[PDB]
Amino acid sequence: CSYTVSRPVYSELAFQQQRERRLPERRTLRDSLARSCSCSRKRAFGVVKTLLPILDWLPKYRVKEWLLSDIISGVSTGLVGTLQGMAYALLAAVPVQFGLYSAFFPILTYFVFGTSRHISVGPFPVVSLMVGSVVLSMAPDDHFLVPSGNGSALNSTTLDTGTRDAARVLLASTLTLLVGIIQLVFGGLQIGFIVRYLADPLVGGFTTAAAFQVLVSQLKIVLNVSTKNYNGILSIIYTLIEIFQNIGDTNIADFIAGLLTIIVCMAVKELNDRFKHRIPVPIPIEVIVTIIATAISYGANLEKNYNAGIVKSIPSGFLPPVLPSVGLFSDMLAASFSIAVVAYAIAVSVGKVYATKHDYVIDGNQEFIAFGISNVFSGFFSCFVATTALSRTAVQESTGGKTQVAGLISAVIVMVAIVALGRLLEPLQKSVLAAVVIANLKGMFMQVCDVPRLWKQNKTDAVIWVFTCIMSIILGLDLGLLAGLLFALLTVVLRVQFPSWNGLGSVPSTDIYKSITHYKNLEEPEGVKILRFSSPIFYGNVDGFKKCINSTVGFDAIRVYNKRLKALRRIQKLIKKGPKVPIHSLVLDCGAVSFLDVVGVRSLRMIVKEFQRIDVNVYFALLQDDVLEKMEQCGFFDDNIRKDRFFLTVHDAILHLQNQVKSRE
Amino acid sequence: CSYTVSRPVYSELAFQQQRERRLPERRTLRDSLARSCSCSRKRAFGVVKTLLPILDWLPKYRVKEWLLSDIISGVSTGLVGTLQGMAYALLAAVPVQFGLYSAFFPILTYFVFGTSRHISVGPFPVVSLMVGSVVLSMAPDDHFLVPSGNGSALNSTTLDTGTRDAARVLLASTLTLLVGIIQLVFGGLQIGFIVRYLADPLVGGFTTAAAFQVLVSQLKIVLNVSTKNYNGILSIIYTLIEIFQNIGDTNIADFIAGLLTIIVCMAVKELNDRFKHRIPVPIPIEVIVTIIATAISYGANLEKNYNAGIVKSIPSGFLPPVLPSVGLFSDMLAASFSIAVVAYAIAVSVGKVYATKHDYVIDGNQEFIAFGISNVFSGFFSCFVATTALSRTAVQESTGGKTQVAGLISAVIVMVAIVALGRLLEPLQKSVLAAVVIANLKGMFMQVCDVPRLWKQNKTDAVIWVFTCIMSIILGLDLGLLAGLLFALLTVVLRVQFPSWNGLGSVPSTDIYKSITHYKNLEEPEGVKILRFSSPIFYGNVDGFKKCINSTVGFDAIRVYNKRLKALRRIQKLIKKGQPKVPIHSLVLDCGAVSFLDVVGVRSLRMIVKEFQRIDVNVYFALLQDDVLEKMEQCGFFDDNIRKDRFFLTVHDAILHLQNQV
Repeated sequence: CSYTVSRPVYSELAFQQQRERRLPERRTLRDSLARSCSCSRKRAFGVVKTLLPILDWLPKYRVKEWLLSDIISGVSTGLVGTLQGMAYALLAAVPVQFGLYSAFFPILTYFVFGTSRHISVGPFPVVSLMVGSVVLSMAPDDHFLVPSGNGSALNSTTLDTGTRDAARVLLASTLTLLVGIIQLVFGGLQIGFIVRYLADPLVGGFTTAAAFQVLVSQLKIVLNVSTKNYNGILSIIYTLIEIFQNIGDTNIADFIAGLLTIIVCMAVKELNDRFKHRIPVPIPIEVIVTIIATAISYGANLEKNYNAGIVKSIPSGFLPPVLPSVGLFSDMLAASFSIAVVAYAIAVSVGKVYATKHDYVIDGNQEFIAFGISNVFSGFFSCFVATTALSRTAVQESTGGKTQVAGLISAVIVMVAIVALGRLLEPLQKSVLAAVVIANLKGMFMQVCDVPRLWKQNKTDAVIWVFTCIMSIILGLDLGLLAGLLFALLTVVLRVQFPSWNGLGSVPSTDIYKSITHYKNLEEPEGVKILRFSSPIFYGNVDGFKKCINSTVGFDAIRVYNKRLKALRRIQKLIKKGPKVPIHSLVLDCGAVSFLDVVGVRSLRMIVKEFQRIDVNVYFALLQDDVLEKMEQCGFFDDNIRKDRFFLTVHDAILHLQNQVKSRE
Repeated sequence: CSYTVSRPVYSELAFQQQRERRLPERRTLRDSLARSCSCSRKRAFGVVKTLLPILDWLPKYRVKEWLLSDIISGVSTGLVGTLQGMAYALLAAVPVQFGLYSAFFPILTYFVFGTSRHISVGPFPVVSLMVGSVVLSMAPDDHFLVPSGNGSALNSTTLDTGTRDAARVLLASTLTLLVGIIQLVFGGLQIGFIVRYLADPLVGGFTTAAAFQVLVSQLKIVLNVSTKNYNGILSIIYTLIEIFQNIGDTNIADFIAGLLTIIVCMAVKELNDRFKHRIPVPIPIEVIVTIIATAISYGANLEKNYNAGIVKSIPSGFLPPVLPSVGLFSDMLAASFSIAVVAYAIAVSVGKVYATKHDYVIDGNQEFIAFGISNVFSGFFSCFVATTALSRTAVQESTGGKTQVAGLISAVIVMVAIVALGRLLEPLQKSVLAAVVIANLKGMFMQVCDVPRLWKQNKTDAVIWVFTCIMSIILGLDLGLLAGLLFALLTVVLRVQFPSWNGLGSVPSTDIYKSITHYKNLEEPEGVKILRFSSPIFYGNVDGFKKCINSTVGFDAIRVYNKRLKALRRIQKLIKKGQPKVPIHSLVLDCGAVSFLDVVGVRSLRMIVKEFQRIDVNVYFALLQDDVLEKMEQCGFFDDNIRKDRFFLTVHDAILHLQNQV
């Protein structure tokens, strides 16, 4: 239809006179905290069901086919998880048994406190890399070597194989306990807005840099070289240079086997991902490649005849729980916070993906509490921080998963592979386990293809991705996240400090105002210059507003007044002996403002007063109600600056100006 | 007065089909790189005029209240400048001989280059310890340590003199020159937007603990409490408790001397403010309490008969310029960057605290090159850094003062005090001049009265003011402004992340849409609701924008879809076996106050439209003027079905569209 209205010009005061405002509710802090404290059984049952979601999906089971679905998904997920754990155990500088330990206890702890259905809690390459890095920084290799072995010239300060692994495991357990404590603190205090700052490009660049560092570390492990655990600034570049300079001390057989298994696994994964319509169940290439590697490595003495690198350090048993060594929290609090926040970000991402894929809800604070409790329980049993891997979660989702019971069954596989099974994997080469990690890096390596897409989009979003990826390589990986979040906040501040001001004008015989820099056939009021200023004025962008006003009016309220004062004294001396031509009004269309930052309202009142001396009226067009209520308390409506200066709509100001010009020449 | 705005409802595609756009100018730098100043002499004369801020106020001052006012004010800050030069020089582990030069030469080059009044360039308390820190690190205390002097048992390892202090001044001279050239090279690329981040409560909360820092630094000299040097964290607390712990060895004669002078100097100060209409010219009590103190000290010998503490070490005569060591600039370069940044912060912070009481707003780019060449001019003469003390700028502004010429005449007082008035201020008790800074310090101590004022105006800046005040006490003045600057920017990103979202509603028989939580007797369209976020949808408020919708519509778009298919699968199996939705039709997001969008926002906003589309509830939008509209279509917001027809120019056009549709 059509749009036509008829109403008087209610600028600021003609609207608030016949409009009874809504009185705010009484605070009553005592009764507020008293009423908020729930005591009925309904709220108690609700918070119990929320805190322990296990009692929710259990009574409504569909055992009939869910039993078989969960048992097959559980055996598949258990195989995949024990393989990923025995692969990532090298990234934590701990023996291979602790990876399987951390692949068993966190699942049992999440089964009774989790709220998702497809999230496979377990090891993660990025988290394991960060744990290994902080362990090497806190416990280097050259800090445990013992002189023994009757050396030739000096004391035989060989490796400390033995008690060194116990110290590393205790350090990892303390780190996991601190991470769990930090996560529980973030969850219980309802502080969950801190993880909102991890933007999608930021986390993408961080995952890309972490995958690059994981590739570097796995190539170091495959080549079987001896580095000096370079950590700190340019650690990845320095260790890559050291690898390139230490090529001579490699293993040709291990390198050939690693390249072969890498090619095979990549080809099989690509074939399964591309031709999915012909094979419904993904072929567990990891399982078969591990089986064939253990079979080939057992036939011949690859440890003696080829000098390969195997584990051969599997005790095949459990251990009583050990209390963590408290006292190292002050020097690892930042690392624990970084690990916790990156793990929570990755977990929330995976959960949202697999939830919008299956159309169910996942709570954030509940997942935070669940991961915190899981890490706390793992810290008491010599385990590292657990997360959800994209590759491990994809297998459980492809095999068919409904509830966390498949995860409970997934622990049974690791369970039987810890107590009795496991010693058969003795001659397995470490390069084989170090290869599947590289093969799983294809997902995060293809994330670089977004920069050509993001560059065509908003350019500031692409700068954050490149900055996060590059900075997380120079000053390590842990400090790179802190340098990325601050950079993202600074980029946000830059977008609100430099707004997009225009020359808003009116279309002929209309009421809507559009910009003049993007249109040609627009009419402007005679003398009146309209200006719109988004990105509300604060202490940092007030000079920007001054410059924008000076540019849109053509002159300066200071220089014109100084010239007027200089010409005024010339008149008083001549009688004793014997610029602002086109500008008529200035309508500020501050309709996109949210806050005011009274430090800036001072300069706004200063501008209004300065333009009054040069007889140039400066009005307002579309100020919000809350903004005006805030400016009223900030001391802006004095005896001269009344409410008639403000307006409700942009057209009302122009209409009032036209009426005043017609009625007063 | 009524007005006829009869016009059919216009959407985006219905408004761009009859109008025309404008070709945006790319403005490539391959041919437009010489458009700033090629041959026009007007632009050349402009940059020279701004480069020399001497042709602006000097040919413009009025001599009515200029001659007598600035002279009596110059000697006031000139006397204080002499004490700071004689005090801060000892703390820098260098001989106390060049303190007077740092207040004479840098003022001359700043008198012509630099437009910032009420500032006395010279040494600063917290910057003198930083110089003494880097000197003792890269230079041992004993250079040669000649073991001679026929000691008790072994050779008397006497500390070498003459050559030791000469190298210390040479090292300090190279440091000031290295900071100067670094201070000047920053002005090349014109980084002057950093001063815009220093808010009035930021500099107000900063120049209130520094007034407390300069209070405790002047309290240990007025009480003669030998305390150790402390810097970094808890510097003010450790020095405060040391005075109270070492209060025993306090000069009783010097205590009653300073206590009697601090009262009489502040009493006459407020008396001049009360009788300012009677006596036109303010009485310079600073020069009065100075000459009477030398009389009671020289006529009674307060040093050798009362042990009160005097200067008694005033040098005489200038020194020729000495060339620095270029081969040592590489070592000080790693440490001068930290000192150069904190110097410029304190230098401009004392200019903004006085910019609120007088309309003298300055620019950071001009002050960066002004103080830059001043420290360069400070070089080659073995001077100190060209900072500005907080005590000298207070005694000049509170006790009169019109322009920067008060610093020029102050150097003249220092000029005659070194060549002809050296023996004059010899018995100065170092108390009447170390406590006179406390009298003029009330101008900054009374600045804490804005806490109840700012709290009633806006809660955010009130927290910023008290935060920077308490943080500068613990983390010191060095990291205090740095931590407060990040906290000030944090309040900007928080206010833009959690806006004041409210549901809007029209007024009867009109098209004005205002908030319903602040007004009454409003009405809402049956089945159509209005939501105004009034904030940009960036990566931080992505879920906050979702929580704003589900809390306003009553339901949650996520839980109504899974329960819909749950009931759908429930009734489906019953057919083979045998047999809370709000009536709101659509919602119009009044997201007109958005200023920018990101890739996370355009993706999340697309998911919201697709989410409500599956629930048979449409979602419409509001005015996206120039940027937030073109950015969405560039990020791939319209793929197959979502079109620009769902948008609207005005909020009322959205209501009229849903009205005639049903």
